[PDB]
Amino acid sequence: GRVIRNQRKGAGSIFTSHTRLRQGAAKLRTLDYAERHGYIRGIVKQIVHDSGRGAPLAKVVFRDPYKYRLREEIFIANEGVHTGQFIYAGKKASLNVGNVLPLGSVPEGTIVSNVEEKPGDRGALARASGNYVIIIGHNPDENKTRVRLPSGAKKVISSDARGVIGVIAGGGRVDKPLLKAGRAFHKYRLKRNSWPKTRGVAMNPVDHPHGGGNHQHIGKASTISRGAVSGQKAGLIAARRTGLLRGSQKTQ
Amino acid sequence: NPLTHSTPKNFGIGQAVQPKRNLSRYVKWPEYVRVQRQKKILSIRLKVPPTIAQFQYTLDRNTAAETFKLFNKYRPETAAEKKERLTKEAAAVAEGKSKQDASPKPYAVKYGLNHVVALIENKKAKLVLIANDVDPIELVVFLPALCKKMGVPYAIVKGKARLGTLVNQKTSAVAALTEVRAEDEAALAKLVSTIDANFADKYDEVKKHWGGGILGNKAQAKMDKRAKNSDSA
Amino acid sequence: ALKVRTSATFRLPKTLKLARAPKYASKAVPHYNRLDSYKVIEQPITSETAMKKVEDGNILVFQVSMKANKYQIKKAVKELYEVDVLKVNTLVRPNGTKKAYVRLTADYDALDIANRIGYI
Amino acid sequence: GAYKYLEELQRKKQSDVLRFLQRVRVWEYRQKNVIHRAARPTRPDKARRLGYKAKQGFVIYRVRVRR
Amino acid sequence: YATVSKTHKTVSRAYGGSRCANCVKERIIRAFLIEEQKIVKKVVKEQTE
RNA sequence: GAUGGGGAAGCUCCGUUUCAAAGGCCUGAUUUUAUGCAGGCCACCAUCGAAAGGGAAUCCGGUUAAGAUUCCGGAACCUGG
RNA sequence: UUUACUUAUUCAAUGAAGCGGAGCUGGAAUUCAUUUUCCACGUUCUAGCAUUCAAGGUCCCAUUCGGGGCUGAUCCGGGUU
Ligand SMILES: [K+]
Ligand SMILES: [Mg+2]
Ligand SMILES: [Mg+2]
Ligand SMILES: [Mg+2]
Ligand SMILES: [Mg+2]
Ligand SMILES: [Mg+2]
Ligand SMILES: [Mg+2]
Ligand SMILES: [Mg+2]
Ligand SMILES: [Mg+2]
Ligand SMILES: [Mg+2]
Ligand SMILES: [Mg+2]
Ligand SMILES: [Mg+2]
Ligand SMILES: [Mg+2]
Ligand SMILES: [Mg+2]
Repeated sequence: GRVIRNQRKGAGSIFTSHTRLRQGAAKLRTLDYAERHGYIRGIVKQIVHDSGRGAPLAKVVFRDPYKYRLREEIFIANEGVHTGQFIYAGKKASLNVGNVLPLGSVPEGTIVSNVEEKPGDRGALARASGNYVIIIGHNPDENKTRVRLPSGAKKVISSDARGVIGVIAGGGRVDKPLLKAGRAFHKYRLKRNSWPKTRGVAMNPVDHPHGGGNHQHIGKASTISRGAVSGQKAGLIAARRTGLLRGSQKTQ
Repeated sequence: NPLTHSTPKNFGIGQAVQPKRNLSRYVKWPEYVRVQRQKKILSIRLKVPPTIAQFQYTLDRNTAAETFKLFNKYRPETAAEKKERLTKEAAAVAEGKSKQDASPKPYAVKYGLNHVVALIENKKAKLVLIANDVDPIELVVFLPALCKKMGVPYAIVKGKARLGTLVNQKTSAVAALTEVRAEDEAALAKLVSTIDANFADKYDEVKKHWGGGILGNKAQAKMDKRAKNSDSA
Repeated sequence: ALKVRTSATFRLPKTLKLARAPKYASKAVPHYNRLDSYKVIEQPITSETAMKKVEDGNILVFQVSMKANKYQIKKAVKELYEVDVLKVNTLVRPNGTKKAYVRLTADYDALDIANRIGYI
Repeated sequence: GAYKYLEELQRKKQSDVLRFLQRVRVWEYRQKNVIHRAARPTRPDKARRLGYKAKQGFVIYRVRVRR
Repeated sequence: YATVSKTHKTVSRAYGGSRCANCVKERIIRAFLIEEQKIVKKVVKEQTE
């Protein structure tokens, strides 16, 4: 008869992100005339750590084409990008690591990152460290580019959507065991209050569907219907299957 | 001459930050400006039923100028003229026991929506002018059909403000001639002939033609391109 | 309609801001000076410590209006007692009234001023 | 007068002319504020029937309410 | 810094108390060489057409 | 946490730069008056929020029954003009 | 049932800055050589710099100061995209 923890997270009282030390939202440049028709050159001034993020961020300074001033942008640094490097962004920029290109302007097989889902959204896909998007083909009529996402899903995106050539820096991060509750603590201290996790089966029935009983056990199937309501969606929500995965992935 | 030099600027992408250009096309206009413009756009993007869009036909410039020239000879009394008439009438009937007839019969343009509608129903009106910009259009949509049924020559004319300047108001939305002077009777007959040729004789045809349906600039260009490609090949 | 307007931002046009021309006065009588010298300086403080300050430090000790600042206290002392004031120190006493230590310039003897104004 | 024609025409709400006017005016009202001053009655005949007069001191306000 | 004369807050050079001497020298060399390369690139473009 | 807006029968709720016509400080000219008109430059925004965070500038000696980096004596510093 | 259109409605962004349609020019296919077509349209060795209605050109006025218009920076549609 009590509101469960995953229900309480939605209120965002103690579950908001700890954003104080963050460098700012990591976004591509606003899709403007310069990027739509030619290219614009910026300079990588700093490669800096972002609190709560595995991948480093790149501060790239461009010139404002309409007013005399500098515009600093916060890109997600791709591996191999260095300070003092010239970044070129636009339809006419070259196929070099760190450059921002429309997906249609790159050949099949190109590896991009910080890929826009829609043109002008300033980057949605393949933003985490070591992640990348593979261009697998173009549909020049009704211009669309087929891409493979880090999850392996195939997506059809507008050919005007932009991405950064290369792979997001900081790859191999999850290969190192955290080795310590303290290291997990410091990891999540700068992301959000989602750790540590009490098992629902170790709670009382009032606190969780898995709570109670003279032994710790679920009692009913942990696979929960997609049509279940809040307070019921604990366990494996809308699971197609369960158990140890054996064989090959990528069903088709 | 040898001290000054030519230094052309490279205003292409990535150089020589752009000069000030006319951005009036891109101005973020106030909400009321945007709303009135988009309302004018919507009123022609939709299909306009034939009762409306008969007002998109207005009297042409020359006939309108002639009509207002004739109507300007029958302006209603101003405050000063009415005061002078009142003095010349009271100070005459008091002395001479006149039957309030110390003034001649007036010839003035008839205005006011209810007054003009009643004159049309009674067939007193010899020429009705209906403004094409009555903002609630229901006030004058029936007027072309009422005039056609009562055999009253009517003209849809540009400007309720113009009719207002005719009748010493800001706007009038209507202006009617019921009686005209002898010296202007022939001009009235010729003007009525032209007006019937333009509006009343064409009413039975304009009553079957829907208005609007007009695409924007870019939609028009796109449809022209697709007709040039799919239809002409 | 055909002006250049080289900026895409439309701001509120500047219009005439007429100053107020009321048809009647708002108060109909200006209030007299709410803080004149005679209520800026409420009364001298004649405690033993204050009298020692008067005798030795050339400092007159006054109870002053709680609304009066150092400028007002200095002006009121100058007007009421015809003395130039070197320095004014003020405190709010624990009883909610304001005490002012007014050190006069070296040309004036605070003891003589106190004797002139009636407290010794 | 014209108020009687207004009254009769306003009862043909599913006619072509009133449907067109309904669409255009509903769009314009949705563009304006939820509550806003109207410069003049949209239906002067209805306003007169409900006691409005075209004199100073009479005010028309248009208001949007969730259905 | 508002209470000290200009001599304490600057250096007699092209960028005073903003850039160091080595960075100013590098800026000079880069500006000169890149403008020279711009001239030679312009003439190369003119003589490749 | 107001405003602009939207929700709510409503007490009020959301939202904090958002679908807003959100602005005064520089000055040629105006000096029939250094102003409105009218040359010409700039704003993705109220306010509150720390007596341990940031922050303009003071020290010594003496003095009271009880005040002291505050008073007295001497010697400085900062800000505004 | 499938398709089209956009102005209702919905989503997103921007200080609503370059949208759409033509035109100029730069190598190209051919014409019934009228005309029809494709692409591009001032930037890529370098952690420099790029702002004052941009100089220049041209026209007007008005003089010891200069100011203004056109072009530089093609035309049209005012649909911010
Ligand atoms: K259980
Ligand atoms: Mg765990
Ligand atoms: Mg656990
Ligand atoms: Mg337990
Ligand atoms: Mg339960
Ligand atoms: Mg259950
Ligand atoms: Mg147990
Ligand atoms: Mg004090
Ligand atoms: Mg009124
Ligand atoms: Mg609130
Ligand atoms: Mg504060
Ligand atoms: Mg502090
Ligand atoms: Mg003590
Ligand atoms: Mg001292």
